Amino acid sequence: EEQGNKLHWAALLILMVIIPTIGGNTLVILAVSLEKKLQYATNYFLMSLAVADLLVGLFVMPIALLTIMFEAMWPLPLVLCPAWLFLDVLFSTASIWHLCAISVDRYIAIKKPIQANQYNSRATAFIKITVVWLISIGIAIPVPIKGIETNPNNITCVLTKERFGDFMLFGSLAAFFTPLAIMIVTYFLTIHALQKKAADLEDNWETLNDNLKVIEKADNAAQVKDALTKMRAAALDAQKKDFRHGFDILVGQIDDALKLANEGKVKEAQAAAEQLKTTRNAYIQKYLQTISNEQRASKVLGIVFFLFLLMWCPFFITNITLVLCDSCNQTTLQMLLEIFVWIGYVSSGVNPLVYTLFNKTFRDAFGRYITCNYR
Ligand SMILES: CN1C[C@H](C(=O)N[C@]2(C)O[C@@]3(O)[C@@H]4CCCN4C(=O)[C@H](Cc4ccccc4)N3C2=O)C=C2c3cccc4[nH]cc(c34)C[C@H]21
Ligand SMILES: CC(C)CCC[C@@H](C)[C@H]1CC[C@H]2[C@@H]3CC=C4C[C@@H](O)CC[C@]4(C)[C@H]3CC[C@]12C
Ligand SMILES: CCCCCCCC/C=C\CCCCCCCC(=O)O
Ligand SMILES: *C(=O)CCCCCCCCCCCCCCC
Repeated sequence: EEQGNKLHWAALLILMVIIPTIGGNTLVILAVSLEKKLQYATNYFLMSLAVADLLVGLFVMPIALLTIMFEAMWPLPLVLCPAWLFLDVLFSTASIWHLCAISVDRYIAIKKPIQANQYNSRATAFIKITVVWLISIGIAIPVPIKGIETNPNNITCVLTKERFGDFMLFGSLAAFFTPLAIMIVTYFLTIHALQKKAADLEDNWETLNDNLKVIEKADNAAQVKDALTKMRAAALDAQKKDFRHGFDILVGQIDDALKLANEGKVKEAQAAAEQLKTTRNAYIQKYLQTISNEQRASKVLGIVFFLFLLMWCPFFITNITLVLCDSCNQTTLQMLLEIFVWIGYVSSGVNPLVYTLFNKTFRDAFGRYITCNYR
């Protein structure tokens, strides 16, 4: 039997996988480099991810077409065979752990809204980036250390089940199933943190509005004195420079209205509280817009990161199946793995572009670069 010719697959993968990978990732790299409105610590996570995915498109994917266009034999020098396999595992592991790091960072941005400093966040982002790259080297390093065996002076550039079986098993657990478990946990932690944030907002909004109704109905000075002291210790619950002054206005306004209540002026205190209703609306509507934006961004990150992990699932499941199952047809599972490697390349390839397309400023940058603007 003869398989035939598979050049049509090679041409299809250049147009629909390699070109979009190199194209989409350079656009993300250009946006973070040229647009000053995007030069923030959180986007350096995206740039590193885009660099890793761009390096797959230029150095891993074109070398991966050779097995499709030619035979099983390696045409390039012997030294470049473990080097290509190493870069393949390195850059593909980096793209999975970057999303894991972006997810944990985004959860921290919700759980810890304050304590954010521009200079300190840059250092913190670079530290987390470095850790992700060191994690990726550690998972990819067993390939060149173990090496690939050759009488013939030519080798077949593929990891065998006899030599790399355990690497394929524990490498998959470390590169995919460990960041997947972390991302599942952070998903439910983010769902809990966003509900708690909303529940505390209503808790303070109700306490503010209910004590204000006591003042508008008050007849004596004692009714105002007690209802205003409750708002004094509850004003710091919604706030904690912008938050330090945010509470300071209302805390000062309550103290000024309590001064009138101490004096005995009931009408003057009631007037100060009704003029305070326009001040509480300005902070409630602002904090209500912040939670809606956090929830919208988390829903976007969720679907995009889930579709990424879903496209890597066929490769890592079949991988473990070929290793653990001995009764399974090895020929059919190898044929499926060849397709699943390419579905994974698509997944990492278009991953940063798809995500950044939901940010209007990033989407506006891409629209300028496709017509070669660069401002
Ligand atoms: C996409 N990339 C592909 C790359 C790879 O398989 N490259 C070869 C060259 O292609 C195969 O898939 C081919 C396709 C046809 C049959 N093949 C095999 O049988 C064996 C896999 C295998 C070996 C032993 C036992 C079971 C399966 N292949 C190979 O060695 C390694 C990866 C990887 C392995 C382990 C951890 C990882 N993290 C990230 C990654 C990764 C990135 C990830
Ligand atoms: C046949 C294969 C090997 C070559 C494929 C050519 C690739 C590298 C080409 C084809 C179209 C190209 C893109 C066309 C448009 C732009 C907009 C420009 O502002 C920045 C670069 C960018 C994003 C290009 C980068 C390189 C690109 C992806
Ligand atoms: C998707 C059906 C193609 C499978 C036909 C079998 C031929 C095997 C030869 C090369 C495998 C490359 C095909 C992988 C393309 C899928 C990637 C994608 O989703 O864009
Ligand atoms: C600036 O105005 C943007 C650049 C415009 C696009 C240039 C087109 C380059 C063509 C190269 C594609 C080669 C691969 C073909 C597919 C098989």
